[PDB]
Amino acid sequence: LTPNQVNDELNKMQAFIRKEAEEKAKEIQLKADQEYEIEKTNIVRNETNNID
Amino acid sequence: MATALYTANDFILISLPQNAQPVTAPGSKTDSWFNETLIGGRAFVSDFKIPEFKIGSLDTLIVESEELSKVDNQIGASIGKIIEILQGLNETSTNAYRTLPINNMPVPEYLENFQWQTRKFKLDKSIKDLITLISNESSQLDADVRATYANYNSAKTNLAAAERKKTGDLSVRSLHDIVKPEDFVLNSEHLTTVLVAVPKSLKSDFEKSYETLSKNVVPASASVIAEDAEYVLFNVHLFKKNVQEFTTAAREKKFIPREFNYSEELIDQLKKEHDSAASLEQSLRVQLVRLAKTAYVDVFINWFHIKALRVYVESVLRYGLPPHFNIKIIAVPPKNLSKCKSELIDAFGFLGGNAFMKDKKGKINKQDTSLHQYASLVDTEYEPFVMYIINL
Amino acid sequence: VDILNRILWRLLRGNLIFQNFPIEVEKDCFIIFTHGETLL
Repeated sequence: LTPNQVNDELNKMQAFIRKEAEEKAKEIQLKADQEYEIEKTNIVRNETNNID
Repeated sequence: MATALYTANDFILISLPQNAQPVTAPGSKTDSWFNETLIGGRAFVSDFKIPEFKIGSLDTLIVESEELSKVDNQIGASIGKIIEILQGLNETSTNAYRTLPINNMPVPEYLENFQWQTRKFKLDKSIKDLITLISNESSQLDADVRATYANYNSAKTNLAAAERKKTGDLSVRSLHDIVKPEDFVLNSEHLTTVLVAVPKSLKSDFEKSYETLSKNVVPASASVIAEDAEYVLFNVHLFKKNVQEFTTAAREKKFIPREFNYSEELIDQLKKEHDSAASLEQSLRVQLVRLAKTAYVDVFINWFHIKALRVYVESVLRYGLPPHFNIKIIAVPPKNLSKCKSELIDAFGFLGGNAFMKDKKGKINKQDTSLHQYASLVDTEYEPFVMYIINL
Repeated sequence: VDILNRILWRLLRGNLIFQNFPIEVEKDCFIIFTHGETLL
């Protein structure tokens, strides 16, 4: 190929890979907060009714 | 080049990175080049700047392009059928509905003011739901327009059968609009009336024979109540028992009896059938012409929603970053498409490939090969930069 | 080799660096560089 083509195709390539990692990583951590909050409430809620 | 041309303008939708510069005019501006240089300045440029959307991951991205191609082609086809249903109805004859308003704004004027429509399609929603919503709307609308045009064609067929029954050709026809209390007697049961469908030659032959066909045939009843080109339609009154002898005797002479009595319910129901059939075709046709026109606009807004989406996502796949692109809709005057397409390829082609590039022109549609179809779901011939060709 | 090159070029719109090197029935090697995911 041409030098210009190959560097343009390398700069595109890693941009997708970093981007795929950011986008997946956001979903994991966005769900990890919903999970934190829920599970903390559940553990209390079960037990506060027992103390009652 | 064309695919359903009337007098509609043809459009090329292009998108580029914001670092791109033409090589055909070095150091020139992209926006200026499109209006000024491009096919001798007879190029009319309109805005068509598509917003950012929620782009998936890398694996999901392949699957997003595959579906945009398919859905695009469906909507494009389906609209082609709607135009046809109109063309046949004579609601599109010289020109109509390819330049006609699209919510009170003509088709070329509408594309320039088209930038994304926030009618129900949101940018706080996912890409996936945008493809599913738009495509569902497009399919569903086509199916209702198709169901009414089928029903209308059936309805014409019933009416046509009915008019001929009410007068035309005798072979199934019994008259019901030319009744009279004395040319058609049945009030007790002694007398009845038999009608005889007689060829024209045979008209004299009937006037002579009518009395002899059976015994107890009423005098001077034989008169032509109705007449058509092939046949003359007679009434004769006679006694009910004798109707069997009469009919058989009629068929030897080489007449054809048509049996109709003057029962009240008979006369009324045949008459009704003519009327009910005209009223069904009538109501339907008015709703059906209205329904297609209303469908036409909706599937138009929806076709462009996919293309805008399609082009955007593709741009992301081919150039990479920036996610901010310089996007235009260029109105080409009819038959300058091939010359326009080539000029764009020379300038901008280097960006998407310095070896993956060849000269090309126009748009040819085929099922001979899959090459030259410019799509990301089937193998085609790779374009050197993102360019999609719209034929109206 | 050519029909696999054309099918992968029509599947991945661009987005590949396809080579071939003849192995020395006759056969051939290939390198693709599928730049990304979800089509692997």
